[PDB]
Amino acid sequence: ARIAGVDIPRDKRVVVSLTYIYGIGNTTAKKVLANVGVSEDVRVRDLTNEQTDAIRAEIDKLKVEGDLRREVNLNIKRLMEIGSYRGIRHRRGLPTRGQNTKNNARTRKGPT
Amino acid sequence: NRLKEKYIKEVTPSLVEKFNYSSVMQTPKVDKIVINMGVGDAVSNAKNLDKAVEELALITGQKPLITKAKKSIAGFRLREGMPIGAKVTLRGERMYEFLDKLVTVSLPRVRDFHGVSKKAFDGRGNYTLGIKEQLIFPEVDYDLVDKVRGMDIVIVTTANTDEESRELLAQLGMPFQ
Amino acid sequence: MKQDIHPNYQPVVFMDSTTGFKFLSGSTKGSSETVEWEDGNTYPLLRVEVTSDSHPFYTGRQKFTQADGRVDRFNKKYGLKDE
Amino acid sequence: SLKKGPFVDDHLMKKVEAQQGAEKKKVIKTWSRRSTIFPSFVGFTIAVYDGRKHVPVYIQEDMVGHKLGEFAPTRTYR
RNA sequence: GACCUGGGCUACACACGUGCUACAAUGGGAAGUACAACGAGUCGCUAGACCGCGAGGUCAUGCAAAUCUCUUAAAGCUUCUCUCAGUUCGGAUUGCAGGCUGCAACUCGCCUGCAUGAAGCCGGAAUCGCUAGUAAUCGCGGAUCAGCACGCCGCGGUGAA
Repeated sequence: ARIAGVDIPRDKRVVVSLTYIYGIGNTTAKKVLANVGVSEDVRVRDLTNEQTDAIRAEIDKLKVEGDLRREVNLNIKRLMEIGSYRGIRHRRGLPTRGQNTKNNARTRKGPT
Repeated sequence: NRLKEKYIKEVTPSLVEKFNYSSVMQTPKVDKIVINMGVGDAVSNAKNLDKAVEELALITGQKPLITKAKKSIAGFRLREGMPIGAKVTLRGERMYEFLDKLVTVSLPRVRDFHGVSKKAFDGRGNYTLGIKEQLIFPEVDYDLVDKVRGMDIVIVTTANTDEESRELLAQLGMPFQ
Repeated sequence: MKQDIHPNYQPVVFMDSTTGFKFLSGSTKGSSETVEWEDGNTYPLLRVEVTSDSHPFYTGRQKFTQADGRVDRFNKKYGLKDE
Repeated sequence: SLKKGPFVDDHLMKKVEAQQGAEKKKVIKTWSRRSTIFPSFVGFTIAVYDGRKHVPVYIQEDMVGHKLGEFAPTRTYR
């Protein structure tokens, strides 16, 4: 469920449906479809078991995980827990090069 | 297990060396390990003990109790009969296997690395050596634990003075500073 | 032991990332790999990163080329530039 | 992006050096703005200056990449 | 009054004014394919070549000017595509890896790449500009400037009721 992680849905073609997981942008998708030798196929996913297993094993060559979320969490956990001045404002969502916000909290929290 | 074997092999005749005991019955053993999740916040919301027991059941080999109140404190909003904390005693051979886990795994997995503070005296062979975090044990799940509280350990011996307990814990790992 | 109301336990043999101490027991479980006769015939999967020798309270001062990931994350990219 | 390595001034080096085999000193008065950290600067105790106060802070080995500018917060929002 | 270091005018429980980008089918994504005007250039613009996912890196040729460069402009045109969704719309926020000038990008520069993907489906009361190369849309150049523009000043394309 489905083939790798969860929820690779049909009714869309292959480069579209693979974007739906935490770890695929578009360059990862085109490179993984280039590593097998496949195509758009077609506008509904009608792959074969050879093709699905090949593109299943090639994604396993990456960081494409649900622990990739945990990888991000341990990244920002390294961040916020040294001192940390970047943790104080990391939780207040302002970038480490600064953005100088007195009305740009509506991106994250919506103070209105 | 390991720690009865160390008592039979090396610990007892070294004790008869370093204190000149006239009989083997004079040697001090170890009796208990008492553990106390002192929550104190189930009075606010009762779902705080409901995971402290879940953590203690993994850490020990038992289930804890739920402790009563015996008083009625105005400041912490206490009456009689209030669920506050949870004891776990340990006897038998699960003493020594839990102590094996304590000597090997746990004590070197704490930040500000120093091991064991040397002042826990009480004069009479009891080193309450508390625990600050909860993530120390191998069986701790980051996907389950939220709060950053800690434990209690009450090492209980039959030793008279603390010169004896220091040598016992020196012959049972226990990284003093 | 009072019946039915005590948690799960099996005497799980330890391992390590380095040198593999194989003596002890445990409580939690997994997929068994080396049921071992010289110890308890149980799981091996308690495979802790700590030997209680790796920390410099027992063996001595051994961290100069300690070469561990996040350590090398700074000390390899400019660490080749360092040395 | 400082592609030709780190940057630490040489008028930062000149307070003490003999604390390599002994237990280190406590006074490190500086400016603590420009210089980053690279692994020869682990485990000292530096009075990081924030424009008004050389605020003391000691070092962990993973407080290692960024400059001495995280630990001079010059905003005072309390 | 004067010299120097470091900080600050770039904060944020909030309210108001001015601009940029969207809420997708006259559209997004991929491929191939044309036509402007103004102005700038010596420690300044870079021809060509090689390498790189790229920001770019190196060797270097013209240029004190209707000659060399900025510079082959975008909307344009032809094929495929998606098929109405919070969506191949949208593109903020956040980790990682970088590139460039600066003695030095934490407070506090710009840009690239990877991973992330929020609001937002045309906005009440009210209120603004405009009578034709105008309104609406689309690019380009300059000032100050090591570096930094959704601002300012100027030009040109398509072209309304």
